[PDB]
Amino acid sequence: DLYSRYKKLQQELEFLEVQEEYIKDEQKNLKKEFLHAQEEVKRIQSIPLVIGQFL
Amino acid sequence: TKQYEKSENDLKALQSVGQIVGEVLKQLTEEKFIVKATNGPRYVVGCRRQLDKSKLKPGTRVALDMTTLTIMRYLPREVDPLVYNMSHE
Repeated sequence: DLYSRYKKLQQELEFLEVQEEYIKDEQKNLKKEFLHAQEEVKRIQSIPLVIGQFL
Repeated sequence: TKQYEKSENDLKALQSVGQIVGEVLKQLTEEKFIVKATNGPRYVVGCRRQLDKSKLKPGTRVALDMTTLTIMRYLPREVDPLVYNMSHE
């Protein structure tokens, strides 16, 4: 039992470890996608842009 | 027969739409120049690639594109009434 559950406690540990490297690479790619989204909002919009009278 | 086709080829240049008159007001950057339509909306557009802003200057009568509204061509001086007040003899 003791050695049994001892061999049962590294399963979720290694599963959380592969989740670490996963979510790291996940938020690494999604970060570059957010940098791409930053290129969108900075490209948005014009050039040419009509200036107007603010109140 | 050939001169008629020349007037046809003349008309082959006329489908291109005429630009909009403009007065360059001032400038901001090389892609942004304060300009206003004769009806009052103010814009900032990019120029064409032949010009230098020494050929424009602020407070200059100019023309803009019909879509991009880009600065393309221009004339410094125009008006209706002037010469037509001259002709009384």
